[PDB]
Amino acid sequence: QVQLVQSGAEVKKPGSSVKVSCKASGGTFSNYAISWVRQAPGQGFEWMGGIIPIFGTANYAQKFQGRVTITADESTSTAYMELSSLRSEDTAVYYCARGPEYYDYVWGSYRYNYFDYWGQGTLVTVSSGSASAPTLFPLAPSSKSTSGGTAALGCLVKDYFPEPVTVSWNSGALTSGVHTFPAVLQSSGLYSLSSVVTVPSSSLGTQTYICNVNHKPSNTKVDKKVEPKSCD
Amino acid sequence: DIVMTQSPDSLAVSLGERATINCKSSQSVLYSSNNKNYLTWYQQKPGQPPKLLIYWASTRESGVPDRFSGSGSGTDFTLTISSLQAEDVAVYYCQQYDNYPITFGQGTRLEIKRTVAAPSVFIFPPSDEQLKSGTASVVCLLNNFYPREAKVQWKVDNALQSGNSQESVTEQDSKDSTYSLSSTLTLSKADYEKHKVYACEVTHQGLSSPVTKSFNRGEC
Repeated sequence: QVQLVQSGAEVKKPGSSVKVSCKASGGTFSNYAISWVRQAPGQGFEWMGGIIPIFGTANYAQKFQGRVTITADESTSTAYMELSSLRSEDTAVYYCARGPEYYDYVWGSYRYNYFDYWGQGTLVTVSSGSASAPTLFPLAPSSKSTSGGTAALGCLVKDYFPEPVTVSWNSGALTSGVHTFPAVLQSSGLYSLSSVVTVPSSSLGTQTYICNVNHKPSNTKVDKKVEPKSCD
Repeated sequence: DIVMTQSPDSLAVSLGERATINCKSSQSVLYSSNNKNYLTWYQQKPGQPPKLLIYWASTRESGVPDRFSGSGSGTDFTLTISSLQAEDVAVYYCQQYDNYPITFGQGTRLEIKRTVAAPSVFIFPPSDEQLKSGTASVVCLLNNFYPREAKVQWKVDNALQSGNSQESVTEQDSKDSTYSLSSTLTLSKADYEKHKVYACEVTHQGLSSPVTKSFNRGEC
C-alpha cells in the first residue's frame, strides 16, 4: 500500500531557496512519474513540473523554468523539489504526487497525465518575518462549558507564526469530539486558534487532558494540561 | 495554457440525491491517439490531500464507489455523484493532461444538506495566566450546528461588542453534517478588569429564542 511522505513545514526569506523531500514508503518509484503541484492561497492548483525517476528526465512549467529543480534518488525512493529565488507569492502548500505515464507515439515520448497518490503536502511560507512559537492557554471546563453529561474543554493556541500547527489530545489517544478551528491572522501579524473537545463530564474528576502542539517552523512543541475550574 | 472552468463554484445537495459538477476546457482535451479525453477528477476532503476519482473523463479509479461517474467529451465534462453520502463532502477538482502544462479547475465545494441542528453553546473565561500578560481572550463555542448561518454577539456589562471579536468556523463534518464555530473576544487586561458580566448570545434557526451563556468575572 503506497504512501508518499513529505518533509515538514518551512518558513523562508524572500530570495532564499527551499528543498522539499518526498519519500515513497512501503514502496519504490518503479516506472512511475513524480510531479510537484502547489496551491497558493486564493489560487488554483499549479503543476510545477515532474520527473520520471527511471529515466532521470525532469520537465517544468514555463512559469518556474530556471528556478526549480526536481530530482529523484532511486536508491532511497526519495524525490525532491528545490525552488530558488523565493517570492512572497511562492507561499503555498507543495504536494508531491505520483502517477502513471502514457506514451505519445506522435512526439515519441512519455507524458505525465494524472496523479493517483498524493503526499500530505508541505506548507512553505515566504516571509521576511521570523518564526515564533505558540503560547498555550487552557480553555478550562466549568459549569459554563457543560451540558448534561457532556463537558467542553480546549486549548487556546495563541500568537504563532507562520502556519501550520498540529494539535493533538493526549498524544493522539483522544480524537473523538475534537474540533481544531482554522487559524485567524491577528493584527499583530501572528496567528491564533483554539482546539476544543467534548468529553463525558464524569471524566473531569479522573481523566487527564493534555493538548499537544507542534509548531515545526519555530522548532517548538508545547504540551498543556487542562484542568477544571474550581471555586478555589 | 488550457483554462479549466468549473460550474457551479459551490453547491449544497441533500443526502441520497444527485450532485452534478461541470468542467469546461478553453480548448479540446480529446487526445486523438486513443480518442480519450484527457480529463481527470479529484476529491479533496477536509483535512486531506486530493484523491483520484476518475481519469480519461469516465473511467473510475479502482475502488472508487459506483456512485461516482464522469461523462462528457471535447470541452464539456461532468462529474455526477448519485445517491450522495455524508462522506462525499469535499472540494472537487477537474484537471486536464492533453496540453502542456497540466492545468486544474478552480474547484467546486460540495456541502451536504440536513435538518436543522441547534448549537450547544459554551463559554470560557480567560485564563489567569493570559491576563497577567496584558490581554484577555474570552471564547464562546457553538458546537455542531446546521445550517452555517448564526448570529453570535458578545456583551460586556450588557454592552454589544463590535470590532474586537474574531470568528472561525470548521469545515462541515461528514459524521453529522454540522459546523462548529469559535468566537474569541479580545480585550486588554485593563478593559477586562473594568467590567464584570461577560455574555455570549447566540441566535440560530434551531433555537426557539436566543441562548445566552455568561459569567461574572472573579466569581465561580
